[PDB]
Amino acid sequence: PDPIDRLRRANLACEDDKLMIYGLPWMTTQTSALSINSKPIVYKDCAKLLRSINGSQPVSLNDVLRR
Amino acid sequence: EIPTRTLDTAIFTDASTVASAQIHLYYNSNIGKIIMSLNGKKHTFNLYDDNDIRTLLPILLLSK
Repeated sequence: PDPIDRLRRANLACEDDKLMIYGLPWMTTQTSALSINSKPIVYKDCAKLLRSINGSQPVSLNDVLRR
Repeated sequence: EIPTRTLDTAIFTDASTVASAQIHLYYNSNIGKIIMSLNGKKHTFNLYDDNDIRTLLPILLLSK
């Protein structure tokens, strides 16, 4: 079994300046993305970083793994 | 050796600091961890640890 397979719906979103992760398996609410030093990511320009599948569609982990 | 992936991505090196980086990563299925090489430093992510997952996923999801 691959523990990454239940993460395949994960996608990023910006809630104002907070970078969030949607689509996680066991989670009721979206949770914050963390920096490499384990802090919640807060970024005024959050929306300019988000990647898309050539439409407003957000990139999911499934999309990344199948590239 | 375990095969690697190479990604061009953006990494939040602090809560509000982002930097472009190329990383090499691999998945060790015996221990359930992803190991990442970033500018000569090794980072380990336990895929059973939700805190580690919340750190790994933005790195993968901002990748080209």
